[PDB]
Amino acid sequence: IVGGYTCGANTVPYQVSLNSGYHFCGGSLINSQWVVSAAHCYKSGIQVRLGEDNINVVEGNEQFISASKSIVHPSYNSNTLNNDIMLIKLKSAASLNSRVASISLPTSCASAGTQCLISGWGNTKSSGTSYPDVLKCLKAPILSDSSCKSAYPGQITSNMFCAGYLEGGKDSCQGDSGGPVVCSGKLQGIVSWGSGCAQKNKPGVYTKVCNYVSWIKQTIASN
Ligand SMILES: CCOC(=O)[C@H](CCCNC(=N)N)NC(=O)c1ccccc1
Ligand SMILES: N=C(N)NCCC[C@@H](NC(=O)c1ccccc1)C(=O)O
Ligand SMILES: NC(=[NH2+])NCCC[C@H](N)C(=O)O
Ligand SMILES: [Ca+2]
Ligand SMILES: [Cl-]
Ligand SMILES: [Cl-]
Ligand SMILES: [Cl-]
Repeated sequence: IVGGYTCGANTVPYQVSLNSGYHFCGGSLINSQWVVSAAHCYKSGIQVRLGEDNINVVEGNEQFISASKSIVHPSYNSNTLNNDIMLIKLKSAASLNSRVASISLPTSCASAGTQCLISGWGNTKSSGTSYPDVLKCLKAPILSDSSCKSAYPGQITSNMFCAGYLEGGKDSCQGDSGGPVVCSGKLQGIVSWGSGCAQKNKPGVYTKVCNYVSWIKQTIASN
């Protein structure tokens, strides 16, 4: 996250970390057993870390649970990043508390102009590399499908939306992928892609979760 702020410890209770010996992606807890992340975050033997603030220090609110299933969208395209969504089933159910909770799925697509909260342990620098210990937070509005397509001609599918600032200065970045975009109390986005971070006319591009609600519910029911 570039141009964000320190969330505060366990102030994003749905924010998880996907660890393969190290943090490489975010994810969103949507119920006791299931996480939504980005398809491009797929890898074998994922450990899910919940109740994290400082991802490099044990603070005592963590739950560490192995992924038993990692299910990439059937039409995920690694080149276009179309359908950049994955479901992870937890080997056991997370314990509900003030610090570890699910975020609700959308019932509708949110409107351009709606404010969203974007969170993660990704790069905080648009030039060079700095990884924060503690979770960073950004407030960023959904941008018009029109200004998104203007920024990324020939690249924005109906499964993608832009959020942020056409002037740049605030964005998601490398290591935020799979993390939540939460608008009007609902999970509307997954951190997917962008050209650089926080650059002018180059806002973050997010998986449009409202298109996947029926696939998510069917996957959960079957598995
Ligand atoms: C695991 C690393 O992936 C990520 O977190 C990022 C997220 C990008 C956010 N960028 C914004 N401008 N908001 N994804 C990639 O890397 C990417 C690749 C190639 C091209 C673009 C992104
Ligand atoms: N399908 C199940 N077997 N579930 C058991 C729930 C146990 C546990 N978890 C939550 O209720 C929870 C829900 C959302 C987010 C985090 C936890 C509890 O009893 O604490
Ligand atoms: N527009 C915002 N995102 N405001 C929140 C920034 C952080 C908050 N003002 C604080 O003192 O910790
Ligand atoms: Ca920790
Ligand atoms: Cl709708
Ligand atoms: Cl629009
Ligand atoms: Cl176009």
